[PDB]
Amino acid sequence: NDCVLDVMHAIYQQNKEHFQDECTKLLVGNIVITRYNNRTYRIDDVDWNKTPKDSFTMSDGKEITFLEYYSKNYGITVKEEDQPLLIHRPSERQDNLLKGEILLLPELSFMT
Amino acid sequence: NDCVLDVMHAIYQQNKEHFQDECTKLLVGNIVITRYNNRTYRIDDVDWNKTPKDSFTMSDGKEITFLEYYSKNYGITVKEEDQPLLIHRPSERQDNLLKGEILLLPELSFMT
Repeated sequence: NDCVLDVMHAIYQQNKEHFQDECTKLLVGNIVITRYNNRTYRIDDVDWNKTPKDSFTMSDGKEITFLEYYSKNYGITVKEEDQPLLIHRPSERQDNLLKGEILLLPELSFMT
Repeated sequence: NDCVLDVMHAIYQQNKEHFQDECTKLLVGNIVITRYNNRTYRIDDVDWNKTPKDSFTMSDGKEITFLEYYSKNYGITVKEEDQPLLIHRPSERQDNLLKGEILLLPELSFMT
């Protein structure tokens, strides 16, 4: 009775979740080094909904894509424009938002 | 020592294979009905490398995308342009290529 594509979408969705939950389990906790900046950071999560194509707001509100950010700042051309972002959450970020989240590219990050 | 994106690609690849091998197991063997043509066919495989955006060659060699095919022939607008194709292989196709493979869209196919 059902549409093949709908059946396929449901199987896809279960497998996507498995993959994302497998990556996070494996990566969350580790520290990475930037080849250009040689600075270290802990991986606290993965933003599966963000990509280097996306923009972030600077201090005065100016928007820049991560592609434009890495090219203008380091002379780095990001090859994989569809990769997710690695999140590093700071230790004094809210009260009852006091600090923003740090965002690294898997392409420029090295395990250890 | 490794790049996070490379590690992620390897996990992605294992999960993609699992998904594709799960879909094929579930679908191969079943017969589907086209809402526009009301004709039936057995699913013999799934072409994961083809999409409705892709083209097929007609008898005299004229190329047409499946998008243009369904719109010009049935007045059907294909909504999901990234879906794979369902394969139906015929029973007198080669000797020692005598017949081509049949190709259906999951979006226009109904299980039974």
